[PDB]
Amino acid sequence: SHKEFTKFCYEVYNEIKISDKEFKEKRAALDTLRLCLKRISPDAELVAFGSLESGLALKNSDMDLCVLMDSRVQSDTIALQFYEELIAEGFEGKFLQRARIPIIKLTSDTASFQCDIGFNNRLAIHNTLLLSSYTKLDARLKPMVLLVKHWAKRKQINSPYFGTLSSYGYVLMVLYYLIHVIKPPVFPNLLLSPLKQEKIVDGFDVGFDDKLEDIPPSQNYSSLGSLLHGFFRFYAYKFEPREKVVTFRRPDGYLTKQEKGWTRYILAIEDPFEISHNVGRTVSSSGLYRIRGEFMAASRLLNSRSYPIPYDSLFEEA
Ligand SMILES: Nc1ncnc2c1ncn2[C@@H]1O[C@H](COP(=O)(O)OP(=O)(O)OP(=O)(O)O)C[C@H]1O
Ligand SMILES: [Mg+2]
Repeated sequence: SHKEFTKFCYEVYNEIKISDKEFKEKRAALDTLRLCLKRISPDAELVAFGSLESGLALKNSDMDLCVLMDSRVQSDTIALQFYEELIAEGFEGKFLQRARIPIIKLTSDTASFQCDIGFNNRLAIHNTLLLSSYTKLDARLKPMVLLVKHWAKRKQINSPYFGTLSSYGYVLMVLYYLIHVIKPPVFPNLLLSPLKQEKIVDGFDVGFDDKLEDIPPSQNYSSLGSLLHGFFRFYAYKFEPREKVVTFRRPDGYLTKQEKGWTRYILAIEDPFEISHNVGRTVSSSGLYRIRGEFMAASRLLNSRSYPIPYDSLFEEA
């Protein structure tokens, strides 16, 4: 059904997606950051990943960048040189190193410009390649993702530091639903494709079928509204968070926490490429309770027999 909800979903979609204005400003910011990188290292290369790159950006979007360079170069050395140029060129931020990983976090621009810079973070590039490819495979993914991220933020269930889930996690929960749950599938599993060639980067297989022009279109013709209602329905009522693991490495999407050795693991989502990383590791016990509760409320709302049926409340701050 869901005809007026679809129309509603597209209306909200258009108000929340990054404007061309902002996209173009972010892209100018990246060009500026590249010239600073040139000035101190000619061979190093500054790449974008996540939201802006994959086209899943809300308004007021943060920026995820990665410096690529020769692995035989010490990454802290050029990281500090790059940091020193950024201060000098007028950006404000922090230089930190977590374990062996040097990071630059920019916060302003002498209001707020917010942008992270990783060094040789080759795996994030691939994570974004996968999601970029899926975005190009079916036009319904992008608005679906943006609405789910919008909903998660309004429900205070999108805070990794406070026991809930990252946006990337929610994206994977969407993809997982569209690949291994909905029937017919909205997408195939590009990682398990017969056509997939292996590609090892930093010890993980990041290969997937990227011959995108060869794939038959989805045989699922559900409106954006049905998909969304399906998605909320599945995580509210059907998915089992204590036993099961969100995965992209099984043909049938079945994976138990025990096989994986994942008895923190209150919510378990196996990264598609870094399969040793639980994307939902930040999820606390109280976090998960609020996440499920919101999933259920979303379902209850979209079932509602009332008139007027208040779809707006889907995005009211909980
Ligand atoms: N929890 C995580 N574990 C491993 N990698 C992550 C995690 N969160 C983010 N990343 C990496 O950074 C990329 C996107 O990060 P993130 O900002 O959470 O999502 P997003 O697409 O930017 O949504 P936003 O609009 O930024 O909230 C994807 C992945 O390579
Ligand atoms: Mg981001």
